[PDB]
Amino acid sequence: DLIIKGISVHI
Amino acid sequence: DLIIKGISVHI
Amino acid sequence: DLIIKGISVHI
Amino acid sequence: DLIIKGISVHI
Amino acid sequence: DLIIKGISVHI
Amino acid sequence: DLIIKGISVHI
Amino acid sequence: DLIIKGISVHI
Amino acid sequence: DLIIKGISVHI
Amino acid sequence: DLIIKGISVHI
Amino acid sequence: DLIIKGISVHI
Repeated sequence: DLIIKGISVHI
Repeated sequence: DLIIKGISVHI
Repeated sequence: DLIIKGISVHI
Repeated sequence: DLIIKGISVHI
Repeated sequence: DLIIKGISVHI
Repeated sequence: DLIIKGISVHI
Repeated sequence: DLIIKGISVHI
Repeated sequence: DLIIKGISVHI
Repeated sequence: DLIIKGISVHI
Repeated sequence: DLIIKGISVHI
């Protein structure tokens, strides 16, 4: 099972 | 099972 | 099962 | 099982 | 089982 | 489940 | 589960 | 589970 | 579980 | 479990 989770945040 | 989750946020 | 979820937000 | 989790945040 | 977790934060 | 919440306020 | 919450305030 | 919370405030 | 919390405040 | 908490304050 491939599970990927990615996030990028600029303030 | 492929599960991908991705998010990009600029403020 | 392929499950993809993607979001991009600019404010 | 591949599980990846990645995050990048700039303030 | 591959489990990766990575984070980068700049303030 | 992707849940995003973002707000920007200038006074 | 991805949960993101972000806020920017200028007075 | 990815949970991110970020805030920037200028007065 | 990735949990990130970040804050920047200028007065 | 990755838990990060960061804060920067200028007065």
